[PDB]
Amino acid sequence: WAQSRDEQNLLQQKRIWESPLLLAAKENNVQALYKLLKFEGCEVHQKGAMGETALHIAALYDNNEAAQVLMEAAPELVFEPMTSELYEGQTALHIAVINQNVNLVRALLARGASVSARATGSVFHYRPHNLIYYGEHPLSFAACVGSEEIVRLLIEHGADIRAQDSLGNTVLHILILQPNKTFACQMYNLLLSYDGGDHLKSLELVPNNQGLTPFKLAGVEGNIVMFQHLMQKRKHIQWTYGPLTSTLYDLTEIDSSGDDQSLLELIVTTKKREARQILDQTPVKELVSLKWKRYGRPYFCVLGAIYVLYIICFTMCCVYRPLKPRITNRTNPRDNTLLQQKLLQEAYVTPKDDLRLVGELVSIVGAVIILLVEIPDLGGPFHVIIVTYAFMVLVTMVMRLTNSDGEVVPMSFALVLGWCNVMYFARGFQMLGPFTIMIQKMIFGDLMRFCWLMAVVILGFASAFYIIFQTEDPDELGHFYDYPMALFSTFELFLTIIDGPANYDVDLPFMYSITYAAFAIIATLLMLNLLIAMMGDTHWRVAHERDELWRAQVVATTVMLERKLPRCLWPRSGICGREYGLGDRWFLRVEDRQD
Ligand SMILES: C[C@@H]1NC(=O)N[C@@H]1CCCCCC(=O)O
Ligand SMILES: [Ca+2]
Ligand SMILES: [Ca+2]
Ligand SMILES: [Ca+2]
Repeated sequence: WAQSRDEQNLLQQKRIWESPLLLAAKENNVQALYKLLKFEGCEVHQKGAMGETALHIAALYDNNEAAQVLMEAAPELVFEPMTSELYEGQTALHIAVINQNVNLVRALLARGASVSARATGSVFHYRPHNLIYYGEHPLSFAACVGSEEIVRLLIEHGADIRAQDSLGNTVLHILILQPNKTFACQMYNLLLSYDGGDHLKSLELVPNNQGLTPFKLAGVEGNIVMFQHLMQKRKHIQWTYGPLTSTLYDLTEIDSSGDDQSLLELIVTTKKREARQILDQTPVKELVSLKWKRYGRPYFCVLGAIYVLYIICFTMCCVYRPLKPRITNRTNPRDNTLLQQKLLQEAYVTPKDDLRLVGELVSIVGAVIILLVEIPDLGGPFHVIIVTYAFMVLVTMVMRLTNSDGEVVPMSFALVLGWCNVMYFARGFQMLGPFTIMIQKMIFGDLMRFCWLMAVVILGFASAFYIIFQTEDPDELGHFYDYPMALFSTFELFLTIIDGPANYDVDLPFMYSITYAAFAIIATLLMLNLLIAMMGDTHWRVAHERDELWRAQVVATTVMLERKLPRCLWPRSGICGREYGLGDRWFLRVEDRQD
């Protein structure tokens, strides 16, 4: 698809070269323009390859003299938008605004150009393949390019600031998505002065079609500069007392008020890395930290203590299980067999099995609640693990209820998952907090990078160890008799977790001494590289990534508790405005100091 527009741009330049009219507009050849329009009368409405006019060409190459001649010789061309699918809707005013050609904009002003004309072309979509997203309307273009002169010049002649684009985004939303934040704060504040000024229907409330006001979009986008500028509207100051300044914050669109209206939920859900810094801002970081110090951290330790007691109950119900009498003469055939197994299907004997019978009941009623609080639908893995645990005890109470021969196969998956899920609560206390973040980011990151190389390497040498020690009885030295144990043992030789095949009472094969020497050297090389490849994330920037991503996870956890927990526990943060001078809304007191 990228070649299509490249072909069409090269095709356009060919049609610019072929068409002498469009050529004179590109080169500003005013002397040639008259000869083609008067002395050898051609079509002045001559369309280009992009459905453009000679005026559309004279617009992007900033030569007003060629555009002036076309609008004087045919004032019908101004209203015409480009008809091609790439550039559909773009008038000659759009190009004049985005190129900051103020004189062409003011000349198209006198022609009565459409200020409400929508540029719906595929090159104006908010997509990665478009280098920028300036919007739909020419007023949106004037605000994004950073020309306050064109913004006011457009509003003077009927430009509607409320006009929402293809994605229902107002011009205020579009300024948040721009790069130059420090300058665009004046443009945002400038555009708001033209608003009606009524307390209702203010343009700061007109939301994106994805339910997002401009103040709320700044947080999700990670625009730290706009979010601070957008905070002064929502900031009340109680008093100034020496160096201290008790300031009262609004907390309306911030914090858990509605379902998905809360900014905090939008910050933790969005994948934007910059959005985590809105959490560290003065109005919010004081909120979430106080939501954590009280009603946040204690309940997380309660659920932690409950879960630890819930699992240590289920774990204690797994060490004590129905007895496993071999009771078969199958143990003598196939010396490899090493099992004493099975159930005898009875839990009704009522001695001390009733203690683990209610322990099994607690596990099932706990799992069905776990499966009925999570499946009704970052700390993702440590929440998928919980439902797979509940899934694994629904396969350790159903197939195990019907007397399965291998009923311990899914009980081990249930055990390690829910047990290693306890360090989910490691984000509770500060010491273990950032440590659990480091192990999680390193699994998807650096485990795959070394495991695929380890897999390719062990596959090489485990096969070369199979092929040599298949040519030998495994009664002695039999470290890898068949291919499953060939991959398993060599995988273990790779991690120094076996003594390595070593038998000296009897002689070894000729090639093992040579092959394992190369293996031990490559095994340590890849092991040292694995040690120093994950070392790369020890930079001073990562030190913040170690700490902040834990805080971001704690705040993400802090919202996870309050959203589902009842209202009687954990009251609404801040103090309500009713019974005070304010108006039934909840505000946060934060006093600081300036040195
Ligand atoms: C130069 C092209 N000729 C023309 O008349 N309009 C085009 C404008 C190009 C803008 C592409 C914006 C984008 O990348 O989406
Ligand atoms: Ca060792
Ligand atoms: Ca040993
Ligand atoms: Ca070591």
